[PDB]
Amino acid sequence: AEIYRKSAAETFTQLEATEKGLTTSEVTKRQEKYGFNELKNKKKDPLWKLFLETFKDPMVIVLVIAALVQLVLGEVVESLIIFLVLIVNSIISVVQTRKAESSLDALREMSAPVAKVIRDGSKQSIHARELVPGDVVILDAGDFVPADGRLFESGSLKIDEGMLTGESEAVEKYIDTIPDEVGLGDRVNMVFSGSLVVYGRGMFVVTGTASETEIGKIAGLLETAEAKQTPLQRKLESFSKKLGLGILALCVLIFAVEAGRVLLGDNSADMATAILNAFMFAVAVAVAAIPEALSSIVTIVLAVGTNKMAKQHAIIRKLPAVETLGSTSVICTDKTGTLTQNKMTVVDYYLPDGTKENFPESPENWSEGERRLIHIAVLCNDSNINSEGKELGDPTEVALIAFSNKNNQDYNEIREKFIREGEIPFDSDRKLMSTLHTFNENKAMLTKGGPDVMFARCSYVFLDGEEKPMTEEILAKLKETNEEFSNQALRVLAYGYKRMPADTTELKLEDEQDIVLVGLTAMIDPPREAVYASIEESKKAGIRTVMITGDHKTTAQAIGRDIGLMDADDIALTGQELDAMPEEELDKKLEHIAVYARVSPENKIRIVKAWQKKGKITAMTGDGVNDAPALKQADIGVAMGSGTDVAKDSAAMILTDDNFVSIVDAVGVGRTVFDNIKKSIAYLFAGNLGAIIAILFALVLDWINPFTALQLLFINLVNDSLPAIALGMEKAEPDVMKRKPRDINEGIFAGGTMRAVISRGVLIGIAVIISQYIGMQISPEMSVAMAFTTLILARTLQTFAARSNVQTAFGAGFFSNKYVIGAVLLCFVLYGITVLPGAREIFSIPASFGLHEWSIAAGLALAAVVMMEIIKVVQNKFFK
Ligand SMILES: [Ca+2]
Ligand SMILES: [Mg+2]
Repeated sequence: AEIYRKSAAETFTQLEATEKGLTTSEVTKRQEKYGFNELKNKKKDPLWKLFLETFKDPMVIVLVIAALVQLVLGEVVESLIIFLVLIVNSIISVVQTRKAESSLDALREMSAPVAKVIRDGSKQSIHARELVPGDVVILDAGDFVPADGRLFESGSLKIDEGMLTGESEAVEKYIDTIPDEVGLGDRVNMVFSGSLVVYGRGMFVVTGTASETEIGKIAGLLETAEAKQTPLQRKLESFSKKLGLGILALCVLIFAVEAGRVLLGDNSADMATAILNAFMFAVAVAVAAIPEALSSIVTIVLAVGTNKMAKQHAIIRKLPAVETLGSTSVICTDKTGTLTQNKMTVVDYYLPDGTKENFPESPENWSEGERRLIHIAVLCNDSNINSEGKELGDPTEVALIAFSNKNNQDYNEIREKFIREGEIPFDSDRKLMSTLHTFNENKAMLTKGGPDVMFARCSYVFLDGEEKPMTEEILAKLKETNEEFSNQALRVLAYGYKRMPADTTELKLEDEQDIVLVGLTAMIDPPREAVYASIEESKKAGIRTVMITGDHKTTAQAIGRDIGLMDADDIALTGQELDAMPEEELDKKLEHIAVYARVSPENKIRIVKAWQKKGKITAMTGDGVNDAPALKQADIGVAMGSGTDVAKDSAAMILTDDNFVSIVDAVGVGRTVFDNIKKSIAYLFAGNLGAIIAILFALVLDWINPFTALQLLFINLVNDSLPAIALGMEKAEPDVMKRKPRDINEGIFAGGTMRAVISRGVLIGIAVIISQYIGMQISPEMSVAMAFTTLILARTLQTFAARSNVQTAFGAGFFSNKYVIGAVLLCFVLYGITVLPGAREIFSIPASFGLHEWSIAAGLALAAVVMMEIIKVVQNKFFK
C-alpha cells in the first residue's frame, strides 16, 4: 500500500534506515518506541471441582433445604434422596464434560518464527520478535517472510502469497515502482508477513514491524472481539417455571380439605400442621415437574457429539456449540487451501498429437513422445522427494515428480541415469531453464518454460520425427490448446527437446534456437477428492453452499464446474460488484450466485452478514488470515487443519487430518444431538405431565390423593435422571440426512414433539387413574401404593419407543442401545428391590406374594404402552 508507489529508496526515507547494517544506535532504542514484532500477546481449565460451574443454572438446591425442616424429629423419616440424586447428576455431567480428553493441540500449534538477519554488520539468526523497522534480512526456501517490507534484491523470486490473500499460484517478486495498482497484494510485489517463499534468493528492507502489518491489520478486524450466544440458548424452562410455579399456587388449594381452606367445621380448629405435609407434597410435586436434569442433559449429549468428532480427526473446541453444524443451511467455503490441496499437481498432459488422455502407467504401453516429455519433466527440476516426501523446491517441479509417480517410474532413476552436463538456472527476466542430458549416449538439450515464450521459439516439433511446424495448423493448435487450457485456468507449461551435436561445451545464454517442441503439460491446483461426495451429500441434504475466494475469476469458474456448484450458465461474481448496488439488492442476488472471486477479507464479512441477516444459519470454512473475520461473524466457524494459527484460534472447529467429509459427519452428529436433546426432554416432560393429571383428576372428584411424598422423590430419582440420559445416546436415526435443516423460527414446541407428548401424557394419566380407582378397594397402602407402581412401570417402559420416533420399539427396536437397556434394567431392579425389600414396604404389608392384582396393575401399565404402540402405528399409517 503506497509503499509500492514510491521506489525502494523513497520508502525508507520516512522509516529511519540505510537499508543495510542498522547498528544498535537506533535498533536498541527505536524498536521499543516502535513496539515489538509479535502480536501474540493478545487473545492468549481451572476445574477445582467444576461442579460449582454446573451449580449456576436454575436449580432445586435451595428448594431441597426446605425438606430438612419437615424431615427432622424422625431418624428413619429423614429423606436425603432428593439431595443426593442431583449431586450424582452433576458427577456424571462433569466427568462427561471432561470426556477423558481435553481440547488438545493447544501445545501443538507453536509458531516460533526465526529470521536470518544482519545485525551490526554480522550474520546471525535473530528471533522474529526482534526485527526492527528498516532492517535488512535475507530470505531462502527454508523459512517464511517474518515481517512486511519492501524488496531490494530481486531475482528468481516468488512467494506463496495465497495464504493471506488467496492466489493458489505463487506470485513473482521483482523490483518495480508501478504506483497505479490497487493494493490487495496480487501485483504489489511487496513481501507480506507470514507468507512462505517458494525458492530463490530474497533480501528486503523491513518496513512494518507492528500490528500495522497486513497480517496484523487482519487481526484488527479480529480485534472487534465479537462474542454472542448459541441459537439454542432460548430457554423454554423460563416458561416452565411459570407453569411450575402456577401449579404450586394451585397446590396450596389442592389440600383444600384442611381447616384453613375447607371453611368447614367437624375438624380440628387448628390447621393441624397438614400445611407442612401439603407443602412437602407441593415441593415434591414441583421437583417432579421441574426438568432439573434437562440442563445436565444438554452437557452430556453435546460432549459425546464432540467425542465422536474426536475419532474422525475433527477435534473441536467451544463445546456448547456442536449442533450448530447440524442446524446450518448455508455453508461459506474458501477455494484456496480449503477445497484445493494447496499443492499444485499436473492434471492434463497435451502433446501435438496427444493421442492418450490418461498417461499410461507402464512405459511399455506408453506413447512415442511420452518418454521425452517425462525425461525433460524429471531432469529439468530443482526439487527432490526425500525418504519422507518433503517436496523441497518450487511446487511446479513437485507436480512433475507427482506426474512421475503416476507412471510408477520414480524420477530418481532418470535423474540418476543422467545426472547433469551443465545447465542455465531459471531467471525471472528470461522465463526459461535448460538442462543438458544424454539420450542413447548422445548429448541432448532439454528446455522448459512458459507456453507463449516457447511458441515464439517452437522452431521444431517432434513426436515421430523432428520437423518444422510450418507456423500453421500446428502452432495454431498450440495457440488453441493454450487458449482452452487458459479457459480451464491451467498454468500450462511447454517442454522442448533440442539435438545438441556431439560433444557439448557450457550452454550459453542463447542455445534455445531451433528447439524442438515436445508437448504441453497443464497443471492446476485440484480440489480434494473428499469434496465431491461432500457436495452430493450436502446437495441432497438441503444445505446450500457458496464458495468465496480472493483468487482470480478464471480459476473460480474452473472449480465448481468440477464440483457441480457452478450453474455453468452465468459468469462468476467479483467483489467490486457488491459495492455497485445497495445491500438489499445484494440479498436479492445473494441466492442466485454461488461463486465469488477477488474479494477482500472485509468483502467476506458483508456476504456472511447477509446470509445471517436472511435468517439462515451460516458456517465459514477456510485457511489463512483471509478468513478470520468471516469465521467469527458466522455463528459457527470451521478452521482447516493446515491453516494459519490465526484461523485455527479464531474458528471453533479443527480438522487435523484436513479431511472434508468430517463436515458432513459433523452435520450428522449435530442433527442427532438436536434430536436426542429434543427427545430426551420429551420423555421426561410427557411422563411428568402424566403425574400432574393424576393429581388433577383427584381434585375434581376429591379422590384420595393418589401419591405419597417419599415416592415422588423416588420416581424422580429413577425416571428423571437415568432414563433421560440414556435416551440422549439414541442410535443414528434412519436417514438423519435427507431432511432439510431445522427451521430456526420453530422451537422445541414443533409439531413432532407437542403433538406426541400431549398424547403421551394423557395415556399416562388414564393408566395411573385406573390404578387409583382399582386401588379404591382399600384406601391405605392399596389405593395409594397401587398407583405408584403403575406409574413407575408405565413411565420406565414407554421409553421403548421414546428411543426413536421412526423405528418401532420392536419392529425396528432391539437392544441396540446398551445404555437404555442398562438404565431400564437398573431402574427396574431398583424398584423391584424397593417393592419387596422386606425392610420398607411402601406397598401394602403383604408384598411379593399378594401379587394376584399386581399383575393387572402391571398389565395396565403395559396396556398404555401397547396403546402407545398404536400411536407408532398411527405415525406409520395414513391417518396422520
Ligand atoms: Ca422433575
Ligand atoms: Mg484459502
